[PDB]
Amino acid sequence: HMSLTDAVAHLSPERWEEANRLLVRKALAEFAHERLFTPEPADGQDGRYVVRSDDGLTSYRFTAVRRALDHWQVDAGSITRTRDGAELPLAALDFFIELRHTLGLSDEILPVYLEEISSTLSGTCYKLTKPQVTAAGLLEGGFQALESGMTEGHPCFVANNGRLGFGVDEYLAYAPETAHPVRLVWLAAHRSRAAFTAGAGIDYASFVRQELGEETVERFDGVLRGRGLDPADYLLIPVHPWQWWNKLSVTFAAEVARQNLVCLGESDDEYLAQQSIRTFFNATHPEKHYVKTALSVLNMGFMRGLSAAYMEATPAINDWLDRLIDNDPVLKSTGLSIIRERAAVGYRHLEYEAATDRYSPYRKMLAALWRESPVPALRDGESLTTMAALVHVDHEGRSVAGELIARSGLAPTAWLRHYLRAYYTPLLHSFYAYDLAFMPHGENTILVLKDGVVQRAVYKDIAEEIVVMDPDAVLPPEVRRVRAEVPEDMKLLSIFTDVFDCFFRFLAAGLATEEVLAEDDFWRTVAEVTREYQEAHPELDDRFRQYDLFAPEFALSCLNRLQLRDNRQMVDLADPSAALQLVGTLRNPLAG
Amino acid sequence: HMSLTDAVAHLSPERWEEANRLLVRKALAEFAHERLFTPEPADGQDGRYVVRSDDGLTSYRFTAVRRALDHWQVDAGSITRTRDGAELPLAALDFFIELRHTLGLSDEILPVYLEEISSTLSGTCYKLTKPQVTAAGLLEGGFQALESGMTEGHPCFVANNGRLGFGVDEYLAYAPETAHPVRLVWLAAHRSRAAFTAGAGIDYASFVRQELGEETVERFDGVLRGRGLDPADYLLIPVHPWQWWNKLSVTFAAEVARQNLVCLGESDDEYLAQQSIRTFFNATHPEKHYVKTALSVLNMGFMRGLSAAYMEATPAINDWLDRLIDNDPVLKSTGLSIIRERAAVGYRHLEYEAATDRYSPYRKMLAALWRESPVPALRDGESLTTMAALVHVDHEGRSVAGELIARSGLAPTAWLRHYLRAYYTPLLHSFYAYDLAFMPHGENTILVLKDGVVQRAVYKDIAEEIVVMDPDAVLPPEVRRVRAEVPEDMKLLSIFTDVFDCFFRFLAAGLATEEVLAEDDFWRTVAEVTREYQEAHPELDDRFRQYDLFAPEFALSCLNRLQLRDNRQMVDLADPSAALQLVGTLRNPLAGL
Ligand SMILES: Nc1ncnc2c1ncn2[C@@H]1O[C@H](COP(=O)(O)OP(=O)(O)OP(=O)(O)O)[C@@H](O)[C@H]1O
Ligand SMILES: Nc1ncnc2c1ncn2[C@@H]1O[C@H](COP(=O)(O)OP(=O)(O)OP(=O)(O)O)[C@@H](O)[C@H]1O
Ligand SMILES: [Mg+2]
Ligand SMILES: [Mg+2]
Ligand SMILES: [Mg+2]
Ligand SMILES: [Mg+2]
Repeated sequence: HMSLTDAVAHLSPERWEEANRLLVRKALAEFAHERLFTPEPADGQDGRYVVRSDDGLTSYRFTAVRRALDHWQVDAGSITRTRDGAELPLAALDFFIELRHTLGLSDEILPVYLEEISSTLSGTCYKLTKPQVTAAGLLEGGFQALESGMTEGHPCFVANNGRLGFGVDEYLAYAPETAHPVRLVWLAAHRSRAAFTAGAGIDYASFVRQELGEETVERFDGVLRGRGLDPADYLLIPVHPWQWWNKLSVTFAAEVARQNLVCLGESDDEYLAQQSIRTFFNATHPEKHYVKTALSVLNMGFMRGLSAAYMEATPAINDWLDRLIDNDPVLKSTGLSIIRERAAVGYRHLEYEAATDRYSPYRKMLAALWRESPVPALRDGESLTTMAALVHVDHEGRSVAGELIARSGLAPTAWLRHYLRAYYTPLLHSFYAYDLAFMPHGENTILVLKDGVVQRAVYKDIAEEIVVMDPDAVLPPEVRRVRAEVPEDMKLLSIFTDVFDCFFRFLAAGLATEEVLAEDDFWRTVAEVTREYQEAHPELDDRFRQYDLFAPEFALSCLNRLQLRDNRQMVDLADPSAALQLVGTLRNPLAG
Repeated sequence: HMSLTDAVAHLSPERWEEANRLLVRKALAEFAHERLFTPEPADGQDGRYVVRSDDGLTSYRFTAVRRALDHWQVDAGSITRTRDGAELPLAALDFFIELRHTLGLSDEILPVYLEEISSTLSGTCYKLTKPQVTAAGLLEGGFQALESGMTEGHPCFVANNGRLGFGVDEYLAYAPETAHPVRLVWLAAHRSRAAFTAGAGIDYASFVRQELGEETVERFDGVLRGRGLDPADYLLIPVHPWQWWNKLSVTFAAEVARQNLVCLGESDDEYLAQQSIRTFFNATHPEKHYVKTALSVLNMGFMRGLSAAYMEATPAINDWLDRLIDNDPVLKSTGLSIIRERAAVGYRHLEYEAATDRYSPYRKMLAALWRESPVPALRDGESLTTMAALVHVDHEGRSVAGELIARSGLAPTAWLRHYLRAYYTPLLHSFYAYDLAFMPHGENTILVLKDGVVQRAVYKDIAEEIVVMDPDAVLPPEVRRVRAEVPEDMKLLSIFTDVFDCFFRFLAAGLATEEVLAEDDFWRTVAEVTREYQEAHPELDDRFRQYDLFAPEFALSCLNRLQLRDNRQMVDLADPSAALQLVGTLRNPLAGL
């Protein structure tokens, strides 16, 4: 009963009530932003709104402050729910069922979507169990206290933390917000099925020696020899323990039995799950590589396995981009860097390949890559934070961005100006000069701080995410795969959607509500940095006109709509712009 | 490394080779029986045949003895696989991929089906790790040594032991063939959502006191009071641990958090999973009830959850059948009994009900029932065995049926006659006198043995399985749902398929290959017992002519074809006859005899 009751102790009536209030608040706000419903001003009161269930008989009433880019800052405490003239408790599950038709939830998707909602609420309950920490307290804790202290997740997606596949015990062991140390499972994979791809400067033997140590390498060698096997025929693959215990040991039982796969045991180092869940920071040795693992759990619109076939191209692309950054003085002056995916390993399951198509999750169950740590490059007085921290608000209403602005002693617009030159200017130059787009959200960006000021930004998650939006661009063989055909009037969405509407809308609204920086000042600083860039590069004036960042309007691209339409595979990934749902337009805050 | 490497130690190259040979043997045999392919005689040798892949380029060659009911006794040692003029190793996964179109495996189902094959093979490797035990050794061990010592599973279905949802550690903890003790998880379920239904003579308070004991009852009471709750508002529901840790604490987290469900902790008694996986025998107190739990894993064509809505009528239906058995002298003279489903509890998840349709697995995640133990009724010198043991063959080639025949000192036909009067005669009478059909396979039947002789049969798995094949039958209200509309020329399949073609085919073939009893003698004995029943009841002659058990032929109803067509829900269950795949006819072994 003790471990049994402890595992569910975070699930209490009061925490569940709070979690539901918060999640329904987010659902009202973001589903309004995407025009799934239009909140109508309420019968008495001004600034109070009502949204009704599908059949009209249930009313959700609330107050909200409206801000730029159609942002609805819904007040959590103001939300009421009424049916038949009686107040009802707030329950996100009932919410989605009552609105199943308005929100476009098919009968096939709704039950699974409700599981993701339930897990997101359970995660909020666990996070409410943790010690309260201020923004300053997080900064004092450091890089991983910030990483595991984030509570919101992706700011747009309501059903963003499902992690479907975790039992509650596995949730407690593996969720990044629990910050429990994890030991990776190491497998020996026969070279008839497994391939190791080394980035520029990497050598397999020395790479493995540096990552594991001579003693552990010798122990693994001895396991293989104890089985009568030649270690030279095998490669090392680290795996998430969930994947081993629940998928590889069962789904790949034939590979284990025939000794195509050999379980070597656990790593000596202790690892911490990052916000992506499936990527691990090495806590014992922060200078060692991240390990990104295949995890066949559902989270935020995709199964989180990792494609064995694509590992073959991954290090080279990083090398290519790394050279591009290094040879461009505009990018060099911004201090931009990437933490490269340096090495990758993939296992090709021949029978499942014969049994499936190219995009199956069965081809994504066993692969791993290693990513450079950002810690070694730190200079004196510098510290690291995930960019998501900028829009994390603590129990007192203080955000990390606000705490940093205060601690720095600079004017808010000046602090913002440094942040924008580190993070946003490189995106402008990549787009205009190279047709290059990232996916630069809060989880894919790390900020280097000194004296409370953003010194420079580090990008990650590269080979899977970058796009060169020119099908006929001249590119080296191993990089030519990132080219894509994106319609002309959608290319600048890489800035409009991914930067403005999916991150800056939240940061500007937060800093305004926090009474640190007014909306007009935020967006004026953004416009100033944009023109500061463009006026410095008249050789691109034509492209500046072709892709006008100062147009009066741009398309509203809805993110939740993607997940509500297809829970398991939000976008094709072979044609990712085909699933986008642009619903009208937003007024560009840069129009002035 | 220690627990990691131990958990997969049963997965070795030699055990995997043996498992793949055995499973491909079964696939050739049963897919031939169901006419998915027709083995072509290989020129030159009398009993050698060849089966080819979809593209014709891979050949599986084997010897087989052909037996009644189109039974193919494929010899495991003879199987070879050749492609492009080269011999290849035997691999069940490759077999199904090579034959995906011949077998009707869609692109959606094939990968999941391969997972079921892989887990079946892994279970065989584990079973190969266990101490070798003879048929006599199993009989010496007793009821649960036999229950967990069964190795085949269902004799028709090739992908019969998937248990999809178990990780390898959960396999080791929960699979019936590992026989590791299990402690059930007890939940308190609020009476606004959970309902307890008792059979006649059952009382909730005394029922729980007898099953748990006053100490545990009060401990659970104190858990509820410690949270400020009134125990009178709650009911107890036992749950499979896998179900709690993987489904109820996550999928029903809203119910746990709001205290509609309260985790009370583990039971004191230790339980053993039975062949059905989700039903548990109480090892600490064998006289106490079985607990059948909801288990949302896929096995042999169905998710194994338990419907909350059906619980309310389950005890009453059992009571009804019990009285029927009790008032009929023909059934009484056979010694037939059922172990009743005596109590049941169901949890109605209102949000998931609103979000799904009546067939959803989401409505089958939280329910339980309690089934009488057969141990108390045992008399002096009597022992118990699953009927599945009769077709279990040990490492020396002796079946448990052969061991019992030898130990009894009876001639094989005389032994068989006692077994048939206990097991088969009640099925004849249920059909002809009541339009009643069971699902009487090896796992749903327990045999009572004395002096190596079958004294009587115990039927289980009742309310969800019985069918009254008469839509206008006069029945008490709470029982009327067991009525069904079955096409006329399919009603007698309840004997032809479920008894003859799905169990006696294997028993007869096995006792013949074992050189205990010739096929003709087996089937002649079955014919004799059939006439022994029918001649004793001339008032039913019309029905005997209407449903002729001596007809020259009857339909071949294919079992694997169902699972190959629909991995997750082999049959509708609102209309179970519509999914059946009849492919030609079989020669009735009783036609001559
Ligand atoms: N604030 C955040 N913004 C964006 N994604 C987030 C955030 N917090 C958590 N995530 C998680 O990160 C994942 C999506 O990000 P993405 O595809 O970029 O990561 P990945 O490829 O899985 O991992 P990595 O970034 O280590 O390569 C989802 O699992 C999502 O829920
Ligand atoms: N020899 C066997 N014959 C039939 N089924 C078997 C056998 N061995 C194991 N089984 C398993 O029993 C299960 C299906 O049987 P059925 O639906 O009759 O039982 P249940 O309702 O799950 O459990 P219970 O019999 O306890 O009520 C499957 O999981 C099947 O694979
Ligand atoms: Mg990422
Ligand atoms: Mg990614
Ligand atoms: Mg059964
Ligand atoms: Mg059943």
